[PDB]
Amino acid sequence: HMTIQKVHGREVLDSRGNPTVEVEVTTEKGVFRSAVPSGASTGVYEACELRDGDKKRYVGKGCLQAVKNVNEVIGPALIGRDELKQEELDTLMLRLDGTPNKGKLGANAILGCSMAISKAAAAAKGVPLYRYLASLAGTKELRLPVPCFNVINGGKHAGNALPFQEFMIAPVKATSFSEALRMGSEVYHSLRGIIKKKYGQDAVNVGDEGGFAPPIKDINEPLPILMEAIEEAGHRGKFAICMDCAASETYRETYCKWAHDYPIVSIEDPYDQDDFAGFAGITEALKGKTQIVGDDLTVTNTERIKMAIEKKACNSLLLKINQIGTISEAIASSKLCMENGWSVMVSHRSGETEDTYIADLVVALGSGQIKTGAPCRGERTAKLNQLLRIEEELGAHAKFGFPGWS
Amino acid sequence: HMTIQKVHGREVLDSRGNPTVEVEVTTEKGVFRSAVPSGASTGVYEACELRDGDKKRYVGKGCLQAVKNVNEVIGPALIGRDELKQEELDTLMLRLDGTPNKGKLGANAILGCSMAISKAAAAAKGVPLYRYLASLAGTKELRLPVPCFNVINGGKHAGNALPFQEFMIAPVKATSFSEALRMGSEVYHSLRGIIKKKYGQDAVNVGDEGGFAPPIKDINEPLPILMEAIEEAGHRGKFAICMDCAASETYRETYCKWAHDYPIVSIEDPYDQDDFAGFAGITEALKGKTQIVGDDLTVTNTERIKMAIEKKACNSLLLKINQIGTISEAIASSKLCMENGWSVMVSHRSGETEDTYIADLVVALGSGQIKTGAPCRGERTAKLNQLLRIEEELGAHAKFGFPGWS
Ligand SMILES: [Zn+2]
Ligand SMILES: [Zn+2]
Ligand SMILES: [Zn+2]
Ligand SMILES: [Zn+2]
Repeated sequence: HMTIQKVHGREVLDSRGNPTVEVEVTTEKGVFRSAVPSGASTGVYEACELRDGDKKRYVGKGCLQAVKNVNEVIGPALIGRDELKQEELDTLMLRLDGTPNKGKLGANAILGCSMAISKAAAAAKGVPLYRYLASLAGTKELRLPVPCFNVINGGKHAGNALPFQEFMIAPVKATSFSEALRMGSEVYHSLRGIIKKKYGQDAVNVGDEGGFAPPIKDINEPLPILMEAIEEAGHRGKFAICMDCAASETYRETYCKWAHDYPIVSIEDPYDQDDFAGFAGITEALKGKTQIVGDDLTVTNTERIKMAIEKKACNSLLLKINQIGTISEAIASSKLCMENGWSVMVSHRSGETEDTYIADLVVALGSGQIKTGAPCRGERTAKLNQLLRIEEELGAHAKFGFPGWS
Repeated sequence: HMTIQKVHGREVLDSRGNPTVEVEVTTEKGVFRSAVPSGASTGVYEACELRDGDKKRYVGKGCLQAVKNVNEVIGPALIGRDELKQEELDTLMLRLDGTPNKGKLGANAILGCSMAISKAAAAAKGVPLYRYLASLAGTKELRLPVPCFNVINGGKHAGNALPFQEFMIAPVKATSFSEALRMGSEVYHSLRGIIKKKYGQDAVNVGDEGGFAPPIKDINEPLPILMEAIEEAGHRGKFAICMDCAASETYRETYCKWAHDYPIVSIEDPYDQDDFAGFAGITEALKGKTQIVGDDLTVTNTERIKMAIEKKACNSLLLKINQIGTISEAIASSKLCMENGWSVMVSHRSGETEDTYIADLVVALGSGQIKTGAPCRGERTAKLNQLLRIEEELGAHAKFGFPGWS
């Protein structure tokens, strides 16, 4: 009677206006709803995102097939099953699909089911999602993440001269999540001021993740601009910088000069996705100052991660749940990486929804790191606000931040 | 035992990164959470939005006072009360405040309580929010709204030559909300194409409501551009245009020429907020072709509306819940306007959250009109997705659209 009563999928819109999959699992504890995020990326090592390719609906981007797979294949298999058995049910769905890349059912059919199950299970246990996921991960200490706010784009993400994809600011010396979020917002607002004054009113329109694409011609206005923003808002010394080079899109000393001159604590994809040797060199070169994050390198792929660990190619995992497509697998990859000395930065996609799962997930992993947007656009602020709520439930002795950056 | 157990307020961030108020009302049916939207506007006739003015937090934009008013004054008054008695509890909160403009407690303290009460009450009655609100409004027939998608800014909203604030597209000849939303997205995506080709990659960064601010120098590229977008996406003949002149920011024949040459079905604030005589003239001139929407004119103010009705100054109400600040008052203003022949267009603010109340509210009023953003940014798409869910619950015979535009 305490088991799964109904499983239903539907198409919804993501924050770019493209369809994605949302899944509701219904038990006697209520209706538990989860939506799947989406990137513009592909991705030979990513789990399969299934699109319709009907040029008459959403120019080939419909998710009716993925939704049908939920409604007619996974759903029927889940009815009457005990939602508490996460591993068992995720493994079930892996075996239902039967392919190494989730190419049959679609990772975007399976993931919504995986997430909504875990929410129904947390409710059945009488604890919030983050607590339930922490039990699943064996996490000894919960913690609120320092948020890494996307603030200047960025290569393929802007029409400007800049070769690298993202410049983030991170309130690492904040002592609480509440404080971290207000600091991030305050610097984001002075940055907007600085950009408006230099480049004009239109220059403060925002990219997909809520950050700006100012017309920077000077490939090093951006880092000084970010320091200026941090000063003006009043938080000198309280912030670090995180970069995403997405260097594949362009394909070491330069990286040393920026880290030495600025407080850069993190650089994601500094080299091409197959330049394991170059990755390894920069990881060694900046060890203990600047962490190196695998994204296009690792693609939340189990064998790519095992590779990276073995070759010491990076020391931080970017965790995109939709890239692997089950919660049991995502947690396993987080645990594995942490066991080998790595940090984990939980991540949004460019195509996000009002869903807030990654807020509870980053807390539950206790990783101290989340990349979920600028403090702007509701598909980013939904996460940041969920983190405020989690912090409030945990009370004043709740741990904040990434120990290495504090 | 079925009554209010806990009332708690907190600051959260809106989609611009500014603080606002969220309220949770807890009953034995669960925890019911509502957040308050915010405009950049003021607003001598609007209910009072209370800000801290502490220049050290969020440059004077903190909502700690409003939150304290929830926590220490309204909350204590609501504990142990029957959440089903909407009118009684909203009137209670009006009397607690005691001022005509809600200047004591703040409309942004009262409104979150008003909304969260109604949600706790809907749960107690065992119906979704839209059904419960329809009973409160005495609405005979529910309907899904045509969504009016903000697509080109717009006066104070862009650095371009354009004097008027917003150009919207409305899928009025869609036969279902699902269809309306896909059409809106499809035209938004071809529009992005058109703008990218004419004005470049940076030109498709988005404003506060998810629409674009292309550098239009030609004060009539925009309407042709919108027709081009509608054609290319494949929906010739299926769309209307809605405009917001926000003409106060600049302070008739021209309006006739645009309506005659284009399918403009709606023009909001065509004149200055006190030019009642000019409002009346344009309402008469375009009666039965183009509705005229009061926003700065009416400001969701009870006496301003009574004025407008008496002088036939407009024939459509823009309904901003946070501008009046209770649900009983908002509904009363909707009913009054409809009784005098008016339409009601339920509206977002520029500062929105992940909250989706206005989705259920527009259905519950059965007004056939909502302005809640482009199909872009999660604080807009959260509403549009909630409307997809409502439609799914209502089934295939659910009414769609505004009868006059279908
Ligand atoms: Zn990209
Ligand atoms: Zn990346
Ligand atoms: Zn404005
Ligand atoms: Zn307006």
